[PDB]
Amino acid sequence: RFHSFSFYELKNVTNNFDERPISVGGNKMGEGGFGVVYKGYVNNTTVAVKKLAAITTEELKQQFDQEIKVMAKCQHENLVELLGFSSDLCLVYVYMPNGSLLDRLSCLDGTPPLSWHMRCKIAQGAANGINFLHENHHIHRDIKSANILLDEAFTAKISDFGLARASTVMTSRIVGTTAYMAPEALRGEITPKSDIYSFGVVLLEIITGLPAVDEHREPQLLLDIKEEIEDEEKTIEDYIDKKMNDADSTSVEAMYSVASQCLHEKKNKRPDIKKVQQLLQEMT
Ligand SMILES: CC(C)(O)[C@H](F)CNC(=O)c1cnc(-c2ccc3cc(C#N)cnn23)cc1N[C@]12CC[C@](O)(CC1)CC2
Repeated sequence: RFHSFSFYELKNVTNNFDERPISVGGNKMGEGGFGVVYKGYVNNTTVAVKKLAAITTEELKQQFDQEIKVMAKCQHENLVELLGFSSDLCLVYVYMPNGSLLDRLSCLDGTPPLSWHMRCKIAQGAANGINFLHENHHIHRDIKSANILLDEAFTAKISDFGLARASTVMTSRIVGTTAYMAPEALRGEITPKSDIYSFGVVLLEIITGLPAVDEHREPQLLLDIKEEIEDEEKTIEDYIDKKMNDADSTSVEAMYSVASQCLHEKKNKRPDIKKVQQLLQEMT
């Protein structure tokens, strides 16, 4: 199944969890909401380790459990692969050579901008992954561009299943990234339709290249830009990412239409993941 790695083995490959950037000689490639991630070559396998960092110490460990439990039942080309763990805190995965969709849309660390054809394939790959999760009666609850990772071929892979749940119920701990969350999820509802809403936000990020939340931007919330388009003030061509030259207006408007259906405030009128798949497949 999974390999139980040892703590010290992870420290040696991470250069003692060197939080410095790679170009400076460290190992940190990024940080999550609940942990940090470093590169570390292990048995010639380049690997990303997730030293969790808390929201008490118990809950952080139960989410450590949930990721392992979901990753054992859900293997798919559009999901990340859990290689193993270190508990005596750490979750070991196959290193994704191209990081997160969020960082690549912002061209972080100097990576070239994504073309429209890569973005369309990434969206289809991400929807294909969410479809596999929803087919197995699992809800991600944190669909966002930072949790859509990209391999050497820019194949989209959904990651971070610590918040995942079995597949409408209510909870006492509202968790997630608010800039992506559906209104019902912000109140404590758990439904796969929230995943659809959050995927619509990612589709907006893909079209525009704008992060879902930007503190130095007006509007700060990418959702607040859809309404500015909807009330006819502007159009979606005014917000197409300018860091691409292979975008056609017919396909861009098709992905926006998918995003708009996904972003319906009322959840029951949002399409399910299978319909979102079909619409994204029709676009190409
Ligand atoms: C060369 C480049 C262009 O620099 C490139 F980017 C280098 N490769 C990476 O940076 C990078 C590589 N493999 C992963 C990876 C692989 C599996 C998992 C699982 C889980 C969870 N659960 C998180 N990560 N993960 C994450 C990575 N980077 C992140 C940066 C910001 C984040 O928020 C934390 C880590 C999301 C992705």
